[PDB]
Amino acid sequence: SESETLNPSARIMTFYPTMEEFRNFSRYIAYIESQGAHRAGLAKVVPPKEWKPRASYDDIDDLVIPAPIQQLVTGQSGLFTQYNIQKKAMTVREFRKIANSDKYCTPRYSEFEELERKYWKNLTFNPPIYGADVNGTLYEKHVDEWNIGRLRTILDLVEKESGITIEGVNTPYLYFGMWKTSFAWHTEDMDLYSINYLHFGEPKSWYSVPPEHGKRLERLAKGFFPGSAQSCEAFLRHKMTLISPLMLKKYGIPFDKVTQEAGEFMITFPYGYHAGFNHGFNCAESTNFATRRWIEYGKQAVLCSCRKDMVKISMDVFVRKFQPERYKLWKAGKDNTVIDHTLPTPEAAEF
Ligand code: NI
Ligand code: NI
Ligand code: NI
Ligand SMILES: [Zn+2]
Repeated sequence: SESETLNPSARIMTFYPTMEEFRNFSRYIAYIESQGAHRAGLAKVVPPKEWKPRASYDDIDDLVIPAPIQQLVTGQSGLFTQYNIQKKAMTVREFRKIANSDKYCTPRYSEFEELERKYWKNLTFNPPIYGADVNGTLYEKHVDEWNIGRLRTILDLVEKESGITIEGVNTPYLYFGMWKTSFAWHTEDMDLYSINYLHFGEPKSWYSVPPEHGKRLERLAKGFFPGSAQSCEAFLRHKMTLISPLMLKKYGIPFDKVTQEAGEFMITFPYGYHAGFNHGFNCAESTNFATRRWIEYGKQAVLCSCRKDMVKISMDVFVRKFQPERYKLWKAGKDNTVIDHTLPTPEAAEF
């Protein structure tokens, strides 16, 4: 098929839009899907050199991180579970001082591959603190291109129709990283897209599994964490499960890796599992968004059943507006639509 022939290896693509292509966010997402980018589950977008979301970051030392998290990781042989210990609130200044202190700072290395090895060898030692899930934005108010606080996708129909805001989902979160802080394997809530911008600092490294092969990763995880799988139908949404690339290779789980540098965007795609770690002191901004293609994913998303993860978006408004011919069938539990993960979103048609 046409869609199966684009990005058949499902490798992470990188894009360098001109400023004109960059100005319309939804349109460029459809463009990159027209090139097959979504099949990897993760794409890099390098914005125009001339583009900046903020003039400088010297004025945020006193910004409050209300709920920094000490990440205690337990496990062996490439399989781990991360436990969160909430610490007292601290300022960015205080967090940076700890991040760069001898106790916590990035180790010496040459090739990225050496640091990656250090991460997987040491992630259960000297537990770091992640300044995670901070409500806010570092964008200056007048930036209209790729502004994470107002992307103007159809996800906006949630708030527009019901008034409902979901922090970190249709509002932005900031993430202040230090060396060895991690994000465990997950797809987004409701299997949405996400956008992730690295404002400043040391890199953030990513792993991704193609959406068309996500079930393979799920089978592995349920097998190796049989307890969790008994207790929750979607325990990866707890964002506690870490799995090394050597473990993925040993069991034939397809994946790709990429390192995100300061001033680059990463896009995750519906049902794209991703995980990664920070190289050192840094700050990223993230939120979710949608396209028309997402609607079927939202209908079919398998949600956390154990109440640990509470985020649930009502799909009824999307099905009525965009799938009127299937609405009554869907309400009756008889909509057997199957997702073809290779297809690009319909807005991509013009390309
Ligand atoms: Ni394949
Ligand atoms: Ni994510
Ligand atoms: Ni297979
Ligand atoms: Zn659960």
